[PDB]
Amino acid sequence: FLTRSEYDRGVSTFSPEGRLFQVEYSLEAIKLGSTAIGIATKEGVVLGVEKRATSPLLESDSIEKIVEIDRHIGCAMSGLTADARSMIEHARTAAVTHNLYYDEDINVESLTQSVCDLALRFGEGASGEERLMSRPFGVALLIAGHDADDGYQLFHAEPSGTFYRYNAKAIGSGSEGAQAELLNEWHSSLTLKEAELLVLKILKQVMEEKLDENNAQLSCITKQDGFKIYDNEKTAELIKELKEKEAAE
Amino acid sequence: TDEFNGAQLKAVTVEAGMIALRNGQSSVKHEDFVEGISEVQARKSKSVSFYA
Amino acid sequence: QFNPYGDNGGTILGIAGEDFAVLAGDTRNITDYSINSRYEPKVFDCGDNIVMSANGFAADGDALVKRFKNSVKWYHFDHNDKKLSINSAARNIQHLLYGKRFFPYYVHTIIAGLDEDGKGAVYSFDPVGSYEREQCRAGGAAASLIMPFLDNQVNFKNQYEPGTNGKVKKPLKYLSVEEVIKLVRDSFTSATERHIQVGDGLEILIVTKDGVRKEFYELKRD
Amino acid sequence: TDRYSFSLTTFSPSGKLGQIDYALTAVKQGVTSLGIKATNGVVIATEKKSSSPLAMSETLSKVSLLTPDIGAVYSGMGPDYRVLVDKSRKVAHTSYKRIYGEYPPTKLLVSEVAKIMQEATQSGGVRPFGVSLLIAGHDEFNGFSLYQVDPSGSYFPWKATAIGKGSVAAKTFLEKRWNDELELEDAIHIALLTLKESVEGEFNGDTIELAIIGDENPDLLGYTGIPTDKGPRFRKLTSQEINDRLEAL
Amino acid sequence: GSRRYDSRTTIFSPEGRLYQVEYALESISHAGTAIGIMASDGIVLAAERKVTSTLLEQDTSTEKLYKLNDKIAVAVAGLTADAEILINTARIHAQNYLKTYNEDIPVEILVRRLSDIKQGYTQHGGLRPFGVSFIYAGYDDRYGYQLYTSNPSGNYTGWKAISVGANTSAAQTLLQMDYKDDMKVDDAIELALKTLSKTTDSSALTYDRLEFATIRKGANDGEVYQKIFKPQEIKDILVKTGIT
Amino acid sequence: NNYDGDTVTFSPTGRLFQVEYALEAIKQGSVTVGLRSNTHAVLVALKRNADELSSYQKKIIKCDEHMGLSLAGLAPDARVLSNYLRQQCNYSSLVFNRKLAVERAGHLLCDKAQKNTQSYGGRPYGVGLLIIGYDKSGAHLLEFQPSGNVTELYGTAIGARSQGAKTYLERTLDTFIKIDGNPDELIKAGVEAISQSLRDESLTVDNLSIAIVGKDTPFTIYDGEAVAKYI
Amino acid sequence: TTTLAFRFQGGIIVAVDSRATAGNWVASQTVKKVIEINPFLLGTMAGGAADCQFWETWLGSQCRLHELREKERISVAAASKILSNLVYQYKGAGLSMGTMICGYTRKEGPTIYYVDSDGTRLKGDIFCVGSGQTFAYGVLDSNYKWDLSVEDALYLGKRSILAAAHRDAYSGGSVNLYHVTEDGWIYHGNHDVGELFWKVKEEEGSFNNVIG
Amino acid sequence: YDRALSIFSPDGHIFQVEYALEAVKRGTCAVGVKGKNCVVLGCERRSTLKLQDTRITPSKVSKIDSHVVLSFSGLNADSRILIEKARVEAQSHRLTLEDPVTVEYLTRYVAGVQQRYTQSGGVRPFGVSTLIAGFDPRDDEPKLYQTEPSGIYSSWSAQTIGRNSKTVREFLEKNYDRKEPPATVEECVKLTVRSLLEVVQTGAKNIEITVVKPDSDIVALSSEEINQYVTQIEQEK
Amino acid sequence: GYDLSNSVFSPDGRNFQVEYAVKAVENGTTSIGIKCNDGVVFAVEKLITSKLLVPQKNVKIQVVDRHIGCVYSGLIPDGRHLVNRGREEAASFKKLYKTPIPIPAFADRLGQYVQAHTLYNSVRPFGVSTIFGGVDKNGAHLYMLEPSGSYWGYKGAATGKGRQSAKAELEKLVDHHPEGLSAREAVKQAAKIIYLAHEDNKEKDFELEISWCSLSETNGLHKFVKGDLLQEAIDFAQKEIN
Repeated sequence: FLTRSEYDRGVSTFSPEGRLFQVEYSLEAIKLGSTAIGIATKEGVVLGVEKRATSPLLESDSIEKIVEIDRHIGCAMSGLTADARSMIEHARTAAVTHNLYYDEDINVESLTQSVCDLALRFGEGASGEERLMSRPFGVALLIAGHDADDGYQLFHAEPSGTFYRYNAKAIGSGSEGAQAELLNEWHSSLTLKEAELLVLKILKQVMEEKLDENNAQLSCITKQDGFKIYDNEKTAELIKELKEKEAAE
Repeated sequence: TDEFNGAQLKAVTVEAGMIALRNGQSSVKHEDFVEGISEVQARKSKSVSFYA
Repeated sequence: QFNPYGDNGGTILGIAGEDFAVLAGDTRNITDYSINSRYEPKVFDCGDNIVMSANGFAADGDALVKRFKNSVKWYHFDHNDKKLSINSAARNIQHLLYGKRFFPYYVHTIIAGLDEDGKGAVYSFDPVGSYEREQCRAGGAAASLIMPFLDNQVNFKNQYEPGTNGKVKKPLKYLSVEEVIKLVRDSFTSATERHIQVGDGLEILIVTKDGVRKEFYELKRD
Repeated sequence: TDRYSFSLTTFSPSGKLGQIDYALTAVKQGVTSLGIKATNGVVIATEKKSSSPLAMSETLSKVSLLTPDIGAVYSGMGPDYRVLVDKSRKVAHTSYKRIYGEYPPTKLLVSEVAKIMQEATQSGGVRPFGVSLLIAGHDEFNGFSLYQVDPSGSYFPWKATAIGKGSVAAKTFLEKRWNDELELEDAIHIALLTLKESVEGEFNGDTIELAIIGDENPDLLGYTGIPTDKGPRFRKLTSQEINDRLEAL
Repeated sequence: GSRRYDSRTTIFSPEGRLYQVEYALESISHAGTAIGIMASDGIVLAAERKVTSTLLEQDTSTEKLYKLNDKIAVAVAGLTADAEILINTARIHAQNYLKTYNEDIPVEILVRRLSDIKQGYTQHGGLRPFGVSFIYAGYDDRYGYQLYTSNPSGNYTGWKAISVGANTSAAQTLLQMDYKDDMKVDDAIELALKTLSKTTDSSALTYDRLEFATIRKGANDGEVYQKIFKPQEIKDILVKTGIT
Repeated sequence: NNYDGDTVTFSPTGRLFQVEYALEAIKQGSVTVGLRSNTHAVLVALKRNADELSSYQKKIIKCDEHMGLSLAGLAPDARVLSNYLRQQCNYSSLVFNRKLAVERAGHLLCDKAQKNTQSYGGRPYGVGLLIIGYDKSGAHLLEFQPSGNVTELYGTAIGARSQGAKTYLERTLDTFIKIDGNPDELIKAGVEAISQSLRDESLTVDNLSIAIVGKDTPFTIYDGEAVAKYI
Repeated sequence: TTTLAFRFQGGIIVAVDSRATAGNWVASQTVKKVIEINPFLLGTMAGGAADCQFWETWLGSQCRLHELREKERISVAAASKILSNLVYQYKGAGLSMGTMICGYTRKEGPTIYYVDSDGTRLKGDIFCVGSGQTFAYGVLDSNYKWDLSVEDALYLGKRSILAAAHRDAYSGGSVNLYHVTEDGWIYHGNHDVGELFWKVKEEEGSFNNVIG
Repeated sequence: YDRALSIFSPDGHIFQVEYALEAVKRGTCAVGVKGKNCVVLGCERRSTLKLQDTRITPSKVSKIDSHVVLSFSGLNADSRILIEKARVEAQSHRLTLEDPVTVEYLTRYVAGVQQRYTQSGGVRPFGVSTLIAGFDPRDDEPKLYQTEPSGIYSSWSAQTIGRNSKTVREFLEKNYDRKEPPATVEECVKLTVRSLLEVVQTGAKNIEITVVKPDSDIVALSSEEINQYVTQIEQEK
Repeated sequence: GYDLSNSVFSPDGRNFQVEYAVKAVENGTTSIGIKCNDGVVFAVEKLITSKLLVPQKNVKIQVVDRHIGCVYSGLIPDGRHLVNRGREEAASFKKLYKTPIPIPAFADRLGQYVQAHTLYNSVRPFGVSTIFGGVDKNGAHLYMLEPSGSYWGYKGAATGKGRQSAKAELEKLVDHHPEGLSAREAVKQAAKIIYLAHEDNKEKDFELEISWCSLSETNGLHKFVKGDLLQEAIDFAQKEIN
């Protein structure tokens, strides 16, 4: 608190930086995000989130940060999750709009681009779109998906209004520790149960409890089965078979 | 070098014979003055850009 | 006193095949009994192997050519050069039609192209809104002349194998690109003599996976 | 744009509202006016002032007519009085001479004008009008009535009061000079005598403006041949009538 | 420009608290006292004027006391301008209720409606509050006599004895010792008078400085007579109780 | 802050500092170079990846089948301006049945920045665009600044290390004007032009983005194993 | 034109025609008067072809947006009364609308609703809407037993439409059968109505009046 | 007015959400504990002040439908705007979709309500935190939710909010079990009374208890009742 | 603070904002207006920034209607808004009264627009000086409009950096010709003092643009001087300064 900020009186004002300060702050709310890891392969995309237990009296199997947009696109929220309550409705609306107008499964990139056009609409009234926001959203998404035109794609959507297609990305607090390991362990010659087990490897390192299915949740998007949320019984098996092969060392 | 002031330019010429010393020479190559452009300026890079 | 719907005539005709599709139309424009022009395309290409023709009231029929090709633009832009399919295209046309229904379009619209299997595909729109896939479908003022003859020759409706007398049903024969050129010509020969609002010219556009080809045949001068 | 819709009047940390505390001081930096309420009539009297002596004073009015039974007189600001007299009349016609087809009672007129002050206390882009008004008038059912509306938007009925800069001294003089029955003839001599202790200026009818809500005058009726209505009960006293009374003090 | 000079007075403090609400509450103990005391047979409303002068006319004045409808009257304490507004808002609401159901409003409903109005001004729009406190005396059949105070935040609680305005703490202590659950109206009148005699912010306490009003079951056939007294009827009942 | 944090103010100097601030959008920007000859335009934009697992985010937007714009600066700002150019481009096709005049569209753009620099709570845009196209008067290169200055040039740059490109273009100015009918050369001159403006960032077959427009060739963006022919 | 649906033990048989006329001229004889509201709701098309088709596409749009938000499949009574509030709006802005939304869920059972163009919404076990709903009723109500088996029930969907087709001017084209289960509708294809004629003519012994 | 009352902070927050949470801390304390077939919301009322009419004044538990109760802590004045929105949504659900609301749908609505007044301009958040509890219709699972002024919603097994909630929360780890609720309605009520007697103290007249059983039965237990339940706990302790 | 905006006032009669707008116009290039007997002749010094430019392909003289030349200095983008506005206002008047707008009428309109931008908190007064004129049927007129919304009639006006050189030389021209001079003869005069106004600006190189509206050459339209006529002007001036 009380760190020098020369300008920040407007909600868009400059700044000898060459870029707005408010957008920068929005990205500094994703380092307080509960860690979401996502490994994209060419056989599928795995979205893992730590549900986050706060209490033993909190039911942590009822609360989850896997959110369905549609059957062919899944999404994961990390950051300030109240802000994602408004956008995730919008995105689900959007998809449906496309199915009404064109009767077609929407591109993952297109869908990503739409909540970015939403993300940029902070202001006191300016440009083509009427501002209805006044403070920028402080939440980042990992829109995964599968289309039959460009395959499996996975995008990191920013509160900035920018989208970078990744081949695997973890965001949240333990982001710094995750991305060291992704750089070495990722490749394009992976298979689905070696990726799945990679999500739980990296989840293990940014875990602030210990790893069990009462504070961790896996979910996939598969071409022929769609978006499927993995239940806890199934989740358990894989976590134990990690623990079998880590005891072969 | 574009828009380098005379103190920075004094500071490339010196910085070249640092690089020379570290390779371990006794003569200062023309490829050293180029790498003193990067190592010593006035600013450390173009900062972090996330969309600039 | 003003009434903004006339008729400008013309006739259109859609035939789906097995790797081709044919959307033809005449090039006669009229208003009542005076000939405006002998030459006037109504069957426009619109990109990506979709050919459209909106026949009936000409002005309306130019209005929905306007907006349709505008959508071709905005789709490719905000999907970064995505090829728009027959299935997708159909449903867009229907939204523009329906949204004006308290000043409606007063045309009979047809599209044709290929689908994703590499077979013909023909959908046809009614004036207000909705549409249904067809396999043969004429529209326009000489619609009811071309249509029963073409079901008698494409689908062989109510015909039988010969010498059995209604015991055996005549099997449905395959459709060549060469053969369906002939039907259009023969039909539009019959149209001319018996109906006064088809004439001058016949323009067949044949659409394949290979490209769009135009082919022009004369009709009678009256 | 504009974004002045935030209140510019706010509570003060010490309590009381600063802007209305400022406005009241301003009333005692003005001209002096007083009103005495008699049994059978009401008098208001005030000083006429101008920048230079070569300015007129017959083209200026500080006793103004709201209705034919109700006059107003001010102390405070000239510009701020002028606009509110017009608004006083506009609301008296639109909400009572259209809906009851006659003029409003004095209490009812008071209250209307108190709302207009009130929205000059509430909301942005307003600061209080800096006047105090007397509204003396007559209605039939409560007889003669004298009011005071203040910068704050409350009203008070009084039996005799003064406003302006010579106010503290003037109400002390009128305390001994008030009587339980005072006649309108007698009152006229009183108000002049009080405002003579309060005004140094050359004392003629041309500098002292006198108005009475005395009794009805069927000659200011403007028509004859109707015996049912009666004329204005207000009657503005021009220079000649005051000159006789100058000599009788 | 405009955003620069914007007050921003409708934001929370570090305490979670609204400075302008407190500032409003601070300023009403600068206005006169208004007291309500609920008897079992009626309700006494007793207000001490915040002005008095021998040159004042304080005889047509009903400058603390208002009828909202013939069954629910209020005692007002605070900035009178803001208060006048709500008073005609309330009349408009009463008559609305009466238009649509053809039945008089219960006291529960009208107190909730005024309170929501206040709530809006402190909640948003960058405005300052309406700094008023109302003591509602009313009769309805559904819950009987009901006595109520509301504050500028826009929150209400029912009371059997209450005091607002000047010396709130003081009047409360007194009320608690000399209350009894069931009284006659007279005993209440007496008590109403007695509390104001010990809390008066000038030594003397007089009829012309009392506005005083009741609602009495001395109307036969289970009706309620709203009476706002004339100051010459106040003068006699003040000599009765032996104050003067 | 004296007069620095407010787009409505002035300024004893007579500038304002808010405009200068927006000109740092160019400075932190990634280099892009445009050069035109007389038969062909070329924009050569240096894309930028975030990291290795990441792709590169394109820096050239097809505005039309004869017009394109490339950003330098902030990515959200660029997306606002690209939509607008397109709407006014389709308006001219619809209404006047006409390819959009390049010279005119530069003034439409100008006035959109101007009205966010007039009114309080607005912003100056932090993107400068290079807009090439081929119309009925031939090849064109428009240069857009945050201030709203529109200039037509033979060949220009904006970005970080824009100076180093611009001294290159002063040499090779008289070369590129005189090659015409051979689109291939002008591309080669653009690969070399941005090589000078590198910080040892190299040029890969998914970092370098070429787009051209001709007499006879519509607006096209090359990337993939298309680019490798020029690399 | 005729669209009928009757509940039975197994779910609902919907059975509809495919001739959609304009004037005395017959437009198309291959029209599908089934509208997939989703895989677990089937909507009929009767009244104006344009009006009815469109708004039930968008009803499918809101069906998927009830479904995500509740994380629970839209109930048959919720869909119906959406569609109902919409058409009350344009009640005397001149539009038509006659659909039966026909569905089977696990916690409400098979339930038909008949939503009108006035915004009338009537529940019931049998409805028939169309220009051949008088011809349809008679035969359908004679041959009714609530306890029925699937094979028999399938045959009833044909037999009532057939009767309707024979006398009605605008009925014919082709018929289609669907059998709604809880798990979804399963489609049973296309039977020409004139080839169907000769089969049941033999089998029953019906249509004595038709010569031959 | 369209000017912000929400100014983004460099900390990764908004100031006004942190200020709004304190405001909730200073509010009266609510406990929620769900049985196997009941819900129980106990709430502290300050009845410490004397000559308070308690008959006519609404409890700090409000029914919003015939089977969904909402209790609250923080700004009492502010709360009433939420209660008026929520009652309105409950009817709208019957109108357009038919059946009564589910506890989840209503909780989500509340979540989006408090959320809105964060993200919009011209408005400050509400510093009010709700405990929403109840039954879904056709069902008999107690479902106990908590919404908080951050516009974040949660399910909970048991929760407490308000003043000195931490003291009760530690008690609830240790005397309520995640695995087993107390199975009689009566024992569940006494577990919550026993919890309330930590911070509330000062006699049994500042304790109020609303018990809800499925099939749309919301009844609130009077003081007399409480008196007997409290005395039992007293003697056994 | 009271030295920061336009809606402020200060007890010196200064309103510091507006005065600061002249300082913007003072960074501009020289622009002159020569009032002749037959019309008006504008010329503007156009800086050639780099040899990378495409030459004679930027016009700093923009037409409003078909008969009112407009050339402005100060902030180039800001000026383009003011001209667009006076093209709206010209078009509104042309419709409503079916004649081409008088120049004292065009004056009223523009005048009002910039004056407007000193009375609100949320706007900035534009920092441009315009010079506009032409021929209408009451004769030729010329006006210069200050960023303060001040203007007057003018037999010669200027603004820009080299308003110092230009002004003294305009005195010279009304004392050369106090009975006026021809619009043809004045092409050569606009070349001469634009060239002299680049000795306060000799750190660069420049291109001269000349345009005229005169009754007797162009039939009362706002046209550009171009081709061989334009190079005769360039040569004339070039030889005097050498």
